[PDB]
Amino acid sequence: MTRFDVLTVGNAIVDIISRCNDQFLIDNQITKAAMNLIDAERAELLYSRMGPALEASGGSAGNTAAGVANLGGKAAYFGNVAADQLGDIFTHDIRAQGVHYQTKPKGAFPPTARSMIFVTEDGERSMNTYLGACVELGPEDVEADVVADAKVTYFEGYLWDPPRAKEAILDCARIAHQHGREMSMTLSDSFCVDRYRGEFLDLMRSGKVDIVFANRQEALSLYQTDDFEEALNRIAADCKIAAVTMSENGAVILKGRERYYVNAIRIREVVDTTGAGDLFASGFLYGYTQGRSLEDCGKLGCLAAGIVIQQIGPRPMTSLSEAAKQAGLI
Amino acid sequence: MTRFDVLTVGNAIVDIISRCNDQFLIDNQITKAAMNLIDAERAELLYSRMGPALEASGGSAGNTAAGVANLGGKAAYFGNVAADQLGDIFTHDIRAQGVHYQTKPKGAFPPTARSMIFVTEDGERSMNTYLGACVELGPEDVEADVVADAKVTYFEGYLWDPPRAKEAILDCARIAHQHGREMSMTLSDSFCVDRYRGEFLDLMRSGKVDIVFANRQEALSLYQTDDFEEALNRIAADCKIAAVTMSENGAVILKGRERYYVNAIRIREVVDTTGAGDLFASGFLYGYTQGRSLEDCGKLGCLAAGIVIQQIGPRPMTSLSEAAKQAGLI
Ligand SMILES: Nc1nc2c(ncn2[C@@H]2O[C@H](CO)[C@@H](O)[C@H]2O)c(=O)[nH]1
Ligand SMILES: Nc1nc2c(ncn2[C@@H]2O[C@H](CO)[C@@H](O)[C@H]2O)c(=O)[nH]1
Ligand SMILES: Nc1ncnc2c1ncn2[C@@H]1O[C@H](CO)[C@@H](O)[C@H]1O
Ligand SMILES: Nc1ncnc2c1ncn2[C@@H]1O[C@H](CO)[C@@H](O)[C@H]1O
Ligand SMILES: [K+]
Ligand SMILES: [K+]
Repeated sequence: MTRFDVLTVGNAIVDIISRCNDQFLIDNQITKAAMNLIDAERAELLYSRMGPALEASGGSAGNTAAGVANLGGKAAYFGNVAADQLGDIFTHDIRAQGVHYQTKPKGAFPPTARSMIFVTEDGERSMNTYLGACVELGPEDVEADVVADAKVTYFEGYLWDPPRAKEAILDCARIAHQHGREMSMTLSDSFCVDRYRGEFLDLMRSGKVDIVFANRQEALSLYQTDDFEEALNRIAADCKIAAVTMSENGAVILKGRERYYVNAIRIREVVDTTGAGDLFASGFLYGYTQGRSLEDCGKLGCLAAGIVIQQIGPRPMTSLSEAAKQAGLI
Repeated sequence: MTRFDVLTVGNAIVDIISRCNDQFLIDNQITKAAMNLIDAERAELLYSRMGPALEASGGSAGNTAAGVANLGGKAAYFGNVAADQLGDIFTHDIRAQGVHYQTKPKGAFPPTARSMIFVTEDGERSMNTYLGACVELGPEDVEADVVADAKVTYFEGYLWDPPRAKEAILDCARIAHQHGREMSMTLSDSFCVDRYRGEFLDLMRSGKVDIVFANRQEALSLYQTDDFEEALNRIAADCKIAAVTMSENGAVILKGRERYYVNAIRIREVVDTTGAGDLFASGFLYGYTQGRSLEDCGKLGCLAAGIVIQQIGPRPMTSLSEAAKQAGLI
């Protein structure tokens, strides 16, 4: 038996969420639909301009782990919070979902990471992230037994921003592959890809990463192209399996020359897109670690993603396993 | 001119919200639909049993103040938080809505009040409140100039639980009436009324309170009767104006022998009832301080209340002023 289906590793963040008008993003020089890194001064400034908000546990990989647990898989998470109230919220929410979470805070300062997420009328989300205690995630936080006992270890491209997190991930790759497990990553954000393009390609080409998640813009950014067909051909050559999402156009799963196209589900309304890619990964990796076909993995991904975008909060509040049963994906 | 239309005074609380099944309340001996006071140990215990949650600024009077500001009225708030992250959230949210909020934290312990609110499938809400820093609210927190400059000062029956808050309220009553202003209270909760029945009646009969808010169960509790008609007659005899809500059956406003019935909004599906009474008071008091008819104050209350129960979070995230305009209440 394997202790865990999916271990995820990422920046442990609490989301601070508010709806804004289109002009707010322009006035504050916030890049729409992107992850904008901010310092403590800028965090204070933006918060002062933000309307009344709601808080919810976030973090890309955090959300993915939670989604796997929701669907019925066995999940674990590495990510560093502070010993403060926001850290306690994060710890509570992930553990309450039944995700193994044991990363120890190193003190109260720097404080727990937070992201101010501004949701526009079109449902797009623009994130402004102070990493705080995330900068302290390092090799000391790798629970080697957990990596050793997880079918897939999945990590964020976002981890290349803090200083020592990459060293943890290299340790995870070694342990995972020594124990016959698979490694996976998400490209996270097109500007993140702009920052770490060479490093990400090296991860794939050296075989440190076996399965890659991207959206259209991230794939385009990875190869600095406007040609989506080129991006697909190249990503298929650079990694064993690629899952590429295309928003309302669903997704395509690539393996060698194999291509499997999957439709997006029908939705009532795009309330808030926060978590879409994270939950696509949840559904895909749940399917994958249950031995499902790549097409069915895609379908599970699109189902979870479609559900999360119809609510406020990056982690579905409803039962994904029940939704999967109803959709006949079981 | 007057600086403020409505000053509210209450327990400053951050809500921690989760959906639960019916059995959870029974298993945990939580009184359904009520405010259950808890100590620090019980707070830890219930949190350990709670699922993934969302946080949102709460506090009955805090919600009411926010609602008045949302509608376009000029509002202020007294309530005590701690110098901690939850306190910072509370401070941000109320000030961001444009409510005057200047109450200074006294330290980091006790920490900021929180309430674990469990919402059942029927949309009912069952609150479990650790008062924390609320126990420190006292006469030293009365901004005398603010009370002097507010058309109405409104406070929670809930304030009779912490030890010294009542002293602040009596100071408010004196200043308000010395400056020709009006005093208002909500009965808050039927068990709260059970606890402080004699004191509440004394506040009304002595003329310290001019305008009283109750729901059906609170009014019944106040006179320990099963006869709602008796309750209406008696409450009208005990205070100058009474606003009595009847859930789906709308509301009735009483002044001496005058009675004005108002219809509730027909609701598609009740999402979460948290804040219904608070926002009824927002609509009523906004109308009242704009010189509107008692019936129209009722209509405004029912409009705001109907909006808040169709969302997660006790403070409407949409424009109440715009809804009031569409409704011809303006
Ligand atoms: N139906 C629909 N699905 C979306 C939309 N945006 C994102 N998604 C889903 O979320 C995933 C990641 O963006 C996509 O593969 C889709 O499955 C949308 O606008 N409509
Ligand atoms: N339509 C409707 N309104 C409600 C309900 N519960 C509370 N409210 C509104 O909120 C106020 C306080 O409960 C009432 O006067 C109602 O207008 C409900 O179930 N249906
Ligand atoms: N730098 C970051 N690293 C990891 N996750 C992030 C970052 N910024 C925002 N997020 C998370 O992205 C999620 C949506 O994909 C949000 O829940 C938010 O917490
Ligand atoms: N003891 C209390 N005093 C004042 N407000 C409270 C108390 N317990 C819960 N609340 C608030 O009641 C609101 C709903 O009316 C919630 O937002 C919650 O924060
Ligand atoms: K969402
Ligand atoms: K609500």
